[PDB]
Amino acid sequence: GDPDTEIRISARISNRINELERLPANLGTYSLDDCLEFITKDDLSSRMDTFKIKALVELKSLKLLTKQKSIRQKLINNVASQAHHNIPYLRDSPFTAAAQRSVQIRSKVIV
Amino acid sequence: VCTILIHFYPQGTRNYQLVDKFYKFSSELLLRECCRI
Repeated sequence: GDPDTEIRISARISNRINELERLPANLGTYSLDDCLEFITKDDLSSRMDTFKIKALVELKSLKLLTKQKSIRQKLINNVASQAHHNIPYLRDSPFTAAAQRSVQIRSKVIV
Repeated sequence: VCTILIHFYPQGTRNYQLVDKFYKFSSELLLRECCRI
């Protein structure tokens, strides 16, 4: 809660999104392990893209945030929404068993 | 040795292109570092 310190979180994520979205698309690595492959004038080394994938996993994981929030809501509001049929130490207490037993009472037939 | 191995094989074999790539790599390796020296 406390939407004073909720905006101060949601203004640091826009920082990171508008800092990652100003990187050049022609970004590439040069590791110290391409010397063992003997790359010619035109040979297409196989470790050129170990930073541009990492600079898109962050940029697309920081846009799929309010999708995993909506999946976590559907998870928690269907695991905690039962809470008395799966957890063993709650469906064995006196009061929970008495309440579940007492909701199932069929109404009395007059005559 | 690279001209010999080019003329020895046909133009489509893999040992033609390996000698071509090896010539390119070694000529690039020997053009630089005698510019430093």
